[PDB]
Amino acid sequence: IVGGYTCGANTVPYQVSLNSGYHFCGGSLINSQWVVSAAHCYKSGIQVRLGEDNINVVEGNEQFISASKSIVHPSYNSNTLNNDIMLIKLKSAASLNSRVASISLPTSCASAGTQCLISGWGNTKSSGTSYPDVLKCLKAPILSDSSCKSAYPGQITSNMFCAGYLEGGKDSCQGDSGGPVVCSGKLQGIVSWGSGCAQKNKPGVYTKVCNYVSWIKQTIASN
Ligand SMILES: NCCc1c[nH]c2ccc(Cl)cc12
Ligand SMILES: [Ca+2]
Repeated sequence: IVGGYTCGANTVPYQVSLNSGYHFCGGSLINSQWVVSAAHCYKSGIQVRLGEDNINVVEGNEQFISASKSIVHPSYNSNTLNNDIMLIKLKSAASLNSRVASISLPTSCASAGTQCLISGWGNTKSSGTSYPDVLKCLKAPILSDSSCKSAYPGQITSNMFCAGYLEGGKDSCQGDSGGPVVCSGKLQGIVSWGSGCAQKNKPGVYTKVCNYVSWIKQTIASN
């Protein structure tokens, strides 16, 4: 996250870190046994880390649970990042508490102008590199589909939305991939892609979770 703030330990209790020996992506806990992330985060040998603040120090609220199964959306296109969504099933159910909690799926798509919270352990610099150890937060609005299409001509599908600031300076970034965009207490987005980070007229692009609720629920019911 570029231009964000330190969330505070366990203030984003649905945030997960996907670990393959190191943090490589975020995700969101959607019930005691399932995580949603970006399909571009797919790899084998995922450990889900819940209750994290400092990903390099055991602080006491962590749950580390191996993935038993990953399900990439059947229509994920790695070239266009259309349908950039994946489900991860945990080997055992998380213990839910004030610091480890699921985030509700939306019943409705959020409108442009809606304020959202984006969070992650990604790069904090738009140029060069500095990876924070503790979770970073950004409040950003959802942008109109027209401003999103103008920023990324020919690249925005109906499964994507833009959020952030056209002036630049505040954005999700490398390592934030897969993480949550929460709006009005619902999961609305997944950190998916952009042209760099925090660049003028290049807002972040997010997977539009409200389009996937049917697929998520039916997949969870059967797996
Ligand atoms: N808002 C940008 C979000 C994003 C997701 N994965 C990335 C990889 C590299 C860079 Cl530079 C940026 C990103
Ligand atoms: Ca920790």
